[PDB]
This record gives sequence, C-alpha cells and structure tokens, in this order.
Amino acid sequence: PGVSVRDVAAQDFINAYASFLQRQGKLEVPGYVDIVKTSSGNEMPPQDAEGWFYKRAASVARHIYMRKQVGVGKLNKLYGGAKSRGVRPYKHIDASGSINRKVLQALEKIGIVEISPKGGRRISENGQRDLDRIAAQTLEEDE
Amino acid sequence: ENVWFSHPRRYGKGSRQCRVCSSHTGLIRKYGLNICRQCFREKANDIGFNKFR
Amino acid sequence: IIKIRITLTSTKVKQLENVSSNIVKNAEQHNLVKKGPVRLPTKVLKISTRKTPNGEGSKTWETYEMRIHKRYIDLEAPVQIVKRITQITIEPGVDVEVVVA
Amino acid sequence: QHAVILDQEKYDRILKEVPTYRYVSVSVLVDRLKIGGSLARIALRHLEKEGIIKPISKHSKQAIYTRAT
Amino acid sequence: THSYRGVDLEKLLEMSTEDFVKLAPARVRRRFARGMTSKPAGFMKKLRAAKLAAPENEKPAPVRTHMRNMIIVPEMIGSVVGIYNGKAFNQVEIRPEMLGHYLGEFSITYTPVRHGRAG
Amino acid sequence: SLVVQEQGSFQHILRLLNTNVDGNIKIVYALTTIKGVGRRYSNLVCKKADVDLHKRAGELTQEELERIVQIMQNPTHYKIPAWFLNRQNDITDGKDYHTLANNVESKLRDDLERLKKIRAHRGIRHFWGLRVRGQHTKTTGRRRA
RNA sequence: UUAGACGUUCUGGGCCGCACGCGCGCUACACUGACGGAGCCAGCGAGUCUAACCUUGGCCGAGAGGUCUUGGUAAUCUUGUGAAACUCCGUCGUGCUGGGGAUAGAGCAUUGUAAUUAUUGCUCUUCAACGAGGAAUUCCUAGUAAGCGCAAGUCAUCAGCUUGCGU
Repeated sequence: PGVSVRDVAAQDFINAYASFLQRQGKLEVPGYVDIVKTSSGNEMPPQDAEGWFYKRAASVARHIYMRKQVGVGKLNKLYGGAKSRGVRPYKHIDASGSINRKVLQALEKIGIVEISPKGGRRISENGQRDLDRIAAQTLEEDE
Repeated sequence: ENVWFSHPRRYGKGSRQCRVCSSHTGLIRKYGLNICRQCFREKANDIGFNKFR
Repeated sequence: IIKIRITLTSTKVKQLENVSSNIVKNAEQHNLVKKGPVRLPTKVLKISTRKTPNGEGSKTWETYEMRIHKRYIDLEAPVQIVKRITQITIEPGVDVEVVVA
Repeated sequence: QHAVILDQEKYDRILKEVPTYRYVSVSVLVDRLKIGGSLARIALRHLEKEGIIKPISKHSKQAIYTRAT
Repeated sequence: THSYRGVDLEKLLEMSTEDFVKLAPARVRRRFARGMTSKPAGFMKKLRAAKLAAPENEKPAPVRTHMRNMIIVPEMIGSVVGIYNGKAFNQVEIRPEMLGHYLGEFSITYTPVRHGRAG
Repeated sequence: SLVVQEQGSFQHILRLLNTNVDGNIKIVYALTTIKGVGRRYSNLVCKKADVDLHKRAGELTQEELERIVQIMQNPTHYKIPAWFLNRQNDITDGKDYHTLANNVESKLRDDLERLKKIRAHRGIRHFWGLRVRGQHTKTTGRRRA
C-alpha cells in the first residue's frame, strides 16, 4: 500500500541497499579503499575489504533520509567509537573524515543527496525515489 | 635595565594571580572570578554564593 | 507603536516577580498585547572549593550556589509610554535591559 | 591439536555421525570430533543447505541445531 | 664517508642553514618556521671568529653558552662549545653526526646514581 | 557450505625470510611471526599480492608466496604509501625502507650504537640500561632482567 | 635578615634524579571474549570586546591536524553534545593466540619564547610480565554495589586525579 524505509529493519535494509549499489557499479570508490583504518580508534581495517565502502554509502544515505541534513562532522561522531589506548582508560574518538567526505561527494555525483541550505547535505528528489524502491523490495523477499 | 621584567607572562600560573591577596596557589577562575580558594571562602557570602544543599 | 522587548535578570525571586507583575499591571492599565512573562530555566552556578586552607583533615568538600533567574516580556507600545514604564519599575537586585527591536 | 583442513577421512566422519547427534553445534563438533572451530562454523552451514540437521535458532554467538529426522 | 639524509658532508658545509632545515625532522622544521627574533646572531658570530684563531692546528677556542635549546646546524661543524649543565660548562666538540640535536643532549644535568659500594 | 576437499597441496611449517611460518593458521596472522611485519602491514601486503585472505598458510602455492615476499621486500614499487613504512628518511640515505626479519634487530642496533658513540643523552641511558624516555623510575621498572 | 640581601628580577638546572620498601589507582589475565561492519540512546554543565572562547558547514589530508567561512555574551549556536558499555551480523577458535600492550626504533603534526630528561596527538614497526593473585585487608543494603562513559576544576599544553552527572 506504499512503504518507506522506516518500515524496514535497519540492518536488513542496509545490507540489501549496499548490494544494490555494488551491482550498479557506479559509485567511484576511492583508490585508498583498501589501506585505511576508517578511524583512529580502530585497530584493523574493515574485514569485508571489497564491499565495506558500499555499506557506508548505504548507511549514510538512509541516515540522511531519516534526518533533515547532516555534514561530515556529524558523521565522524556517529561512526567513531571508543579507543583502546592501552594502559589508560577508553574514550570516545571521532571517525575518519576523508572517508565520509568521499562518500558524500560520491552520493552527490550519483545524484542521491544534494547540498543544502543551512549547511550539511539533505536527501534529494531522486534520493527518496530510489531509497523507497529498495525499501519496497526488501519487504517482499519472503517468497 | 631592559632585562628586569623581560620574561613573558602570558599563560600559566605566573601570569594570573588573586585579586584580593595576589597569590598563585588555589586560584578560582570560573566565571572570571580570579580569587584564591581561601579568599573566596571568606567572602562567598558577599558575592552571593550561598550554600544550600 | 513599536515592537519592544524587556528582559529581566536577578538572583532574588521575590524582588523579581513583583517587578514583572508591575510591568504587566502597567501593561493592562492601558491595554496592549502582552506576550507575558516567559520564565527561562534557572541557572545554578556552582563553585566547589575544598573546605580548607592546607590539606590536613578528612577530604571534605563544599559547594556554593548562585541562582540566576531570567524573564523576558515581549511588549508593543507607543513610543511615549515606553520611557515611563521602563523608568518607574527600578528595584535593587534586578537588572533590566530593553531591546529596541 | 585440532584439524583445520578436511582430509576426506574427516568428511565421511561428518556425514555418518552428525545424524546421531541430537544436539549439534559449534562446540559439539570440536569436542566429539576434533575440528578447528572455524571449520565447524562452516560445517553447520553445509549441513543445512542439504538437510541433515535443522536450525531451531541462529544467533551470531550461538547456533543451535538438531537432527533433521 | 658521511652523509646526513643523502647529501654528502662536503655538500653540508657549502649549504646555508635554511636549506638544511628543509630536509630536517618535524621538530626542527617547526622551530625555525616560527624562529623569528630567536637572537641567533650573538652566539654564531663568536663561532666563526674563533675558527680564525687556529690556522691549521688543533681545535678552536671554546665558546661557552647557556642555550641548551639550540639545534645543531652544519655551520657549527668543527667548533667546540661549553654547554651549561646548570652549574658548569662542558666542552663538547661538534662532530658532524650531531646534526638536528639539541645542545642539552650532550651535557648531562645530573651525576647518575652510584648506589652504595662506597669502596 | 564452503567445504573444500583439498588433501595433497597442504604444507606444514615453511620458511619465508629465514623464519618458520606456521602452516595451519590464516595467512595474514601467519606472516606476523616475521620480525618486521605486523597485523596491518601483512594485511596490506596480502591485499596487494592478491591473495584470498580466507586461506591457511598450507595453501598459497609457491608463486603466491614469491609474490608476497616481493611485496614485503619492495613495498613502494607496489603502491604502498610511505606512511606504512618502518623507516622514513631513515638516518643516512633519505630513502624509505621497511625493515624486515633479521634487519630489524640490526638496524635498531645500528641506531643505538650511532647515538651511543655521539654521547647523546639517549645513548648513555641505553648503555646504562635505563628508561630512555622521560618516565619516572623511583617506583616502577624494578627487576631489570 | 635588610644591599656581595634571606628583598626582587634574569639566564640555566632541580622538584621527574634510582640497588630498594609502602599507600591511592589504571589496564589486564580473554569466548559472558577480541576484532570488523551495522544499529543507535543520556544527564549535569562551559563558552569570546577592545579579546580571540565553544565552534557548525564547505574544502584538503590515512590520521593527527590544516584552511575558508558561520552561529553564539547563550532554553536561541556549539548540541538531539548521534557518550560509552549495550544490541545485531560476521571473522577468530582454548594456542601467553587475532588475550595483554609494557619496553623500544623511525617519521608526521599540534600548544608554547622554548619540547633534550620523550608536553601531547597520530602512523608503521617492537610484543615484556600477567593463566584469577599468600598472610592480610577495604567499601557496600536498592535505582544501592558493580560495569560504562560524559561535563567541569586545574588548563596554553598535559587527567591514569577529583567534583558532579546520567546509562
């Protein structure tokens, strides 16, 4: 009867949308996609070395869908976690900014988010149209 | 004598001091107060800092 | 007429509420639209000194508080009656500022 | 210690012994068989795509399986 | 045979102190990027003027100083400096491999332990 | 259902860069017994050498191991950036070297001996056998060993 | 004591120096776990006019950080402080091992007149003891103990400390 991404489970939508972005093959993943730790609190690079970048692009687009607008500073606080600094206690550490900025620029070039008044980036005309189509397919997976 | 007071005092405990007794130990500079710990406790009532809970 | 705003700030509840009451009482003595007193959240300013001079004894701590109460009233009035109502209600302990527009 | 590569003498031991296992799981394989733990977590997938054991709950930290029939 | 970071020792002396810093580490690069009004000329004038004392024979006269926080540059190579440890000036001849180091690294400020064993 | 039945090509402990690499653990963490590679250097060199990371070390036929040791001994030619490198603008050359298995203990020995013969303060602390960085000694660091 | 000063001020150094004993603590000894993605939830507060405080957003950079701007003298902006433990999916698989991260090497930055006796942050490398701790001994009765982070004080820079706050 008409569905949005708010009626889809988050993990099951992000996995399904990340596969769709890779199947299209047009996202311009950076050349540094296999070197980077993605945070200074992390220890090791992402394990899924081929498609970890498509999962950030899917996760960020849903996040912009659910919010009004965000910028690369709000994404670094979101995707960062506690850092083990050895003998001293844990603390929150923001994530890597270059990755989030490249994700947002890739999404603008595919034309799914757009630059916004009041700063940040809002979701676009085609953004709502395209997020909701994969949102429709994810409900009807169960045979 | 051009070297008399020539060392810079722009940060740290040497620059700031109490405005009542000119000490450097136990200074309170919250809300721009600039009064030592012991001096503030004797005249917190006059400033308007009462002790409720 | 002109759009005005009167902001009140004090550390005394009893001395502030009656001043705002005089403001609104003069506001409907000669009637005009109120946008009456919107009380902002009270600010508690805490200073936590230790207790003492020199550190002998049990490590006992004090906390001192100053409470800042703030209220603003958004009035509109002719230019004449602005000055008199801003000058009559002047009381010690209460800081009044008036924003022109 | 624990074998990490199938050697076709462990493989037939998989097929003819897990139907006898009424409770079968990752720690069940590594105790009664001598298997590598990460090989067990692959085996419980392989024993599902063709039905020899059936899932009753699949949690990422705990898999619970019974014999299919 | 001696080179600092790929440039030879005879390339070091025929090279200004600005070009040396351009291949130095980050602490040396940062200090002389904000090193305006550091007063470097008073000490360095007494070093070249002490090299004229010895024509070809043994090491020049010591130039004693208090600046422990001064980075060794190639123009200092061959000089001898008395570095104040806090009470006493210690003569140390500036070997070519001392580049990029502070003068306080070569004048210890404490006599170490000698725990027990009065002998 | 990732079951594979390879039986013959598996290998036990094997030598790379004069070090016995355990053959039946995952390749990225198997390489880390070499003194000079770690969990993040070895991951990148496996990615650059194009190795399926899910393989044990008893896999990896000899041309793949030859590719891997080519990456380790010459990283900058295979697009590894210079900030992974263990030595950068090192002390004499100004080149970029990643120090490897037997060279790690020797290049460290070279550096300690280099700053010992200059009688820098770090060298004297190293020769005495004390904590060379600026850390307290009155209560910790006992049992010199 | 008071002018060769015990006044004051300036350059350096020390308070941090280590055969060793003690007190408060932090991190641990792992599978009720580590790592990687994904979910995403607070409360107490602080913040700059003749001075550079809290900083959104864009751009650059692996990161730390840089740069161009912006909002805020504040229930208005930072800030919904999108905190951490936690939750889901996967990799590991009983091996001092992918637990632990001491010690040490090389580089890049930031604060500062100045960083050597590492201020601190980051990147790669190095991979120590520790396998649940003897006699002893501390604190605690319900939104408490314990786990978990956050703000403020000190501050230019430095929090393994404290004062509070919530989960």
